[PDB]
Amino acid sequence: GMEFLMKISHLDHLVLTVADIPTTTNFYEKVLGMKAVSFGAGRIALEFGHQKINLHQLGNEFEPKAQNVRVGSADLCFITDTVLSDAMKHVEDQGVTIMEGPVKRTGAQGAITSFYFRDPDGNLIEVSTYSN
Amino acid sequence: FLMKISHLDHLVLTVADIPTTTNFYEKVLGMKAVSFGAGRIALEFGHQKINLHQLGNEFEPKAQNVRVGSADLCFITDTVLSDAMKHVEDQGVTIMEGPVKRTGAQGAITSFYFRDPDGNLIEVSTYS
Ligand SMILES: [Ca+2]
Ligand SMILES: [Ca+2]
Repeated sequence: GMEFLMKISHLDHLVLTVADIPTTTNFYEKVLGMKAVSFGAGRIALEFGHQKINLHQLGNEFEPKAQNVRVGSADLCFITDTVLSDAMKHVEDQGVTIMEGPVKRTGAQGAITSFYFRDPDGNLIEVSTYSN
Repeated sequence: FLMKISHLDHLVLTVADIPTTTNFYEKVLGMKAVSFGAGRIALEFGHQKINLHQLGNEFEPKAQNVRVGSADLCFITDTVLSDAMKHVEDQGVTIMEGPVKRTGAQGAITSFYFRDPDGNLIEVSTYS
């Protein structure tokens, strides 16, 4: 053909490299209500909606991988359909410190309201809604 | 109360050079670079985006250990994979392997792999 238009639909998954898989899995299940799943040859992922995060253990990663794997190097913003104030209470109840929020920020689709906190490796997590 | 996440809205990539990165994702992955906020830059696709930070620039808050080349991303395309692979190859980007059978969030996928300018690993895939 001629003039093919390259187009991406969405991000299906990403790989986080973490200090300790069991710590990370427990954290995301309890704090973000994600589902830990086992797939392939004893691999672990966390499901949210219809996408997922694959976990690699630092020092035991699979190839190929990021050129420079690094714990605590991710900065992710997730949309929740729950009432944000209830989500924030839920996160705090799990013994997590809210760094900042609720505050107006920018999302892919326009204005969002967000709050922020750290995961066990120091990854920055932003939980957000498009709801007023 | 039942905590639950719908989807990922965006993530921040820390890169050596924003202009190099922009040119790559626009040409190779057909993304649109847009400005927002106070001189911030993002790459748009579907209903998501990737925010760019240049290593060394002051920003807060951010990842505890920002690192260029530390991301490992799988994108779905609705194009025929062989067309997408020809496109990428034609932009002068080395294909590492593909097409190969892999696992996506919602079942089996077919993929190919390459790296971006900083070494981030990029998997482009289809469910078809
Ligand atoms: Ca953000
Ligand atoms: Ca993958």
